[PDB]
Amino acid sequence: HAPPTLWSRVTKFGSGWGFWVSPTVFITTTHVVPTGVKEFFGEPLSSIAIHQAGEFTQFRFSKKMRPDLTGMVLEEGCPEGTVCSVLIKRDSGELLPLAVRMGAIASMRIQGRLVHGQSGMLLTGANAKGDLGTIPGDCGAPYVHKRGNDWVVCGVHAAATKSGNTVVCAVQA
Ligand SMILES: *[C@@H](O)[C@@H]1CCC(=O)NCCn2cc(nn2)C[C@H](NC(=O)OCc2ccccc2)C(=O)N[C@@H](CC2CCCCC2)C(=O)N1
Repeated sequence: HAPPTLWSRVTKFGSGWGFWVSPTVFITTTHVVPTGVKEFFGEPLSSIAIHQAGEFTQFRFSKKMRPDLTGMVLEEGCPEGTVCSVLIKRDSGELLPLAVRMGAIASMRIQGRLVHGQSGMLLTGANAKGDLGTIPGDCGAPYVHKRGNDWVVCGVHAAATKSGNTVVCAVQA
């Protein structure tokens, strides 16, 4: 199970969520980012290094924003067949992890936008029956997996079919 400190990195952002990889690095899905703003988390644009492509957005803040956190490994997707957890939070603070089996990393077009991403299949047998990943507010949620005693983040939720049975996370190139 993703531990409490890992969930504490999942942060409401724009029209979805993002995730603190370290005290200075925040990741999210590009389409959830607010536009026309002068700051993120109170920090001026001039103090943030932005790197975004293919629906993956990274912010690197000049100041330590979340010094409570260790830096963890961010990878460009994961090996095919990895089971990830998508760390979906809801507005109440309820935690709703979504288990997904990952498939190929590829560049694909979704609603006319380039997504550099990794597809995956919802695991019906590892999830409670109910709309995880299939509402706009769930985009940006991180895809994580445990490697040894360490958690790795490898993408951010970007897309899913109507049913939610097939998902895509954006990945950092
Ligand atoms: C977070 O903003 C959204 C999470 C997905 C979601 O809520 N899905 C349920 C509703 N829905 C959306 C779509 N269809 N149903 C459109 C699109 N999904 C899609 O194209 O699936 C087919 C598919 C094709 C190839 C590979 C995998 C699946 C989708 O999810 N769109 C996405 C917004 C776009 C915005 C512009 C950049 C890329 C994502 C979305 O609704 N995400």
